[PDB]
Amino acid sequence: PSVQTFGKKKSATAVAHVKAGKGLIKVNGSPITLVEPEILRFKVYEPLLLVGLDKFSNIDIRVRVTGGGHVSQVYAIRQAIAKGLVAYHQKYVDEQSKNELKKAFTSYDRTLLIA
Amino acid sequence: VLATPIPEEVQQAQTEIKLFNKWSFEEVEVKDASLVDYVQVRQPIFVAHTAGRYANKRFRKAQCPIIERLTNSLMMNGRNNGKKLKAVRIIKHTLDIINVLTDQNPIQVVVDAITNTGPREDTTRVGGGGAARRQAVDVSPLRRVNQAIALLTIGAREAAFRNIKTIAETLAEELINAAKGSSTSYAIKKKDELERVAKSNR
Amino acid sequence: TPVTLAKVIKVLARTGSRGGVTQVRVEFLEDTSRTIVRNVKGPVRENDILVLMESEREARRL
Amino acid sequence: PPVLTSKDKITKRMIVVLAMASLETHKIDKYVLLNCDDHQGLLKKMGRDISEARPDITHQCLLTLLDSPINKAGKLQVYIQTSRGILIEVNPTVRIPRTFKRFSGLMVQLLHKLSIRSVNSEEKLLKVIKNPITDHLPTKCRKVTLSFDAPVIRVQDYIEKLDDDESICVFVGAMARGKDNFADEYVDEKVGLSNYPLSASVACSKFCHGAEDAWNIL
RNA sequence: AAGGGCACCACCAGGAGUGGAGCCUGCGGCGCGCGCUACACUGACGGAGCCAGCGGAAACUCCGUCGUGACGAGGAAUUCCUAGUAAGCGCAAGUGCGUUGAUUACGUCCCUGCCCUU
Repeated sequence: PSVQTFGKKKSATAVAHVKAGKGLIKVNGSPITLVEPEILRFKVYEPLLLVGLDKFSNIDIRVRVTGGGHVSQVYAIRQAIAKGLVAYHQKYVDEQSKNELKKAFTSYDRTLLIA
Repeated sequence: VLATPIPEEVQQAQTEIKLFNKWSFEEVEVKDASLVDYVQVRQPIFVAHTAGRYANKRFRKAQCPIIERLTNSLMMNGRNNGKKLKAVRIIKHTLDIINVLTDQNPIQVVVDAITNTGPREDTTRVGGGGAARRQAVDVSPLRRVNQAIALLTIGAREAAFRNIKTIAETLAEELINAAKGSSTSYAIKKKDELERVAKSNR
Repeated sequence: TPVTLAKVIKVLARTGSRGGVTQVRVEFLEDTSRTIVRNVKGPVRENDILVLMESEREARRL
Repeated sequence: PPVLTSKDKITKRMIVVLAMASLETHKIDKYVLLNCDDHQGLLKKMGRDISEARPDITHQCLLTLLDSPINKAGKLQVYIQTSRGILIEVNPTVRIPRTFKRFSGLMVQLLHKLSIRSVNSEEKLLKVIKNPITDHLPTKCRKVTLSFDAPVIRVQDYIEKLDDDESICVFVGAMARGKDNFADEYVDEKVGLSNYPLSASVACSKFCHGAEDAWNIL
């Protein structure tokens, strides 16, 4: 029961599969603690911490990227994980969960939803 | 837990408060009315690397975290243009150095230096009638902030040139000296002189 | 120093001045009674802090 | 005894700026300084520069300042400021040439090359620099213009009032006559030193003397 | 004479420079313009990490080693300029491309110009 989105920046792109599972988070076939501009790191933890890390218990996020500079990818996958997550809750859980995640993200930033 | 770990110092500090690199935004107040609304410390952030656009409208630049504003101003003289990652590193370090040298929120320390730096009355180049005479204008809170940041970074950068120090350091020096006021700071010295000049044109 | 903070009411719409410097009618914020004409240097819209030292000055076209 | 330069913005010190100095090269096919002895004939023919050609005054002043104890003690730097708007920094250890003929040669060379370099060292002895003088000055520096028509002061007293971290910059008109406004745009006030008109050099000794007294220099 | 307007060949507030050296190259003449290479620790060297677009690149990141040991950062002048831009960076192609990525302006008619109407 999958859904997919993609996120964009300057000259890079990222595609994110969401389907339900044991709760892991992957980038290019790697767990997310090893994404290495190393100071922008928490910048990609931001769709986890703005929501609360219980939502990521039952889902699974495969992510792979192409191109762009070494900032572009990070901005790309934070956008892509946000739109994928709100997509999943929209299609298989209640509408109001979709509302809380949407307004919850939108108050923090705007880049997460519009490229 | 989830399939791909994610550390303790991550899980915690993160979802609880939304601290800085790891410093708290709550409890830093802009010790100077006026200047609030312009020193942005109220919407917290993990890194001074906002990818926003503060150029399209006239005052949007105020909604920019003063930390990241400080860190942008770091990145200059041609050779350092665009090198934010460097700046972000410098900033991170500085904050640490500042905290080692006074506990405190170094971000409170930063704010203060910006707080007690802005001039009150700047001088305009009135006509004069040839041998021009400057006239004692008051200055805007956005300029106060703008110029402050300017001063402290040009201070650190040019402040500690040919020496045995790092910008992180000389920025901590310039921010600490200014976040207290004790004539040891190139920005405080400059402000007090711009101002002494203003009382002269009155 | 007896510093006094003020709030802009009306930036002037038609003026006469040297460039850069603009004249502002300020409400006085300790009382609401006093209102002054003053001169600012930086770009200024309504509703903000003004730092005052010299308290009357009643300035004119500059 | 560390040599003082504009790069140092903190040390308390006395700075003299010889404003309105008459330095100008002259072509003839060789170069020399425009000066009232050689060129009074020419100057008049053109009908100008009447006493706009007094480089000797500058020369006099320089000897007078550098020869002073306050210089020997390293608490003084000098700057020049030409009629034509050229600004010079003078390294305090420079043993300026004793005679005007030899002075001229060197000022002609300084003006054409913008600096004078020690044959062994890489620090300059004289250097043309960019205006305004107020960039190169110490951060906390009191600035005054010497003037016959200004309130007379006792320099020793005038100096003891300076913040322990505050320098003093004096502008002298290195010239035979003229309004003393060659620096109105930079200075905090103007002061007289005597009830008698002085020459630039004398103003300069007088002021050095005074600082020397107050700053305990023998 | 009057009232409006527009403009960094205007002003109000900065950036990047140019005008300095040698050389390359064009122009003049018998001085001028575009450039290249330059005068470290915000670096250099060694590992290591490792990311483009137009048709596993470099800057960069981390961990280490080194430790301050003509031209010494450019006169009077003066050009251009408001976001993925300036600058930095390298890449393909015979001008384009992307990577890193800003400070300042978005204002006015005080000045110099022009325009309109009276």
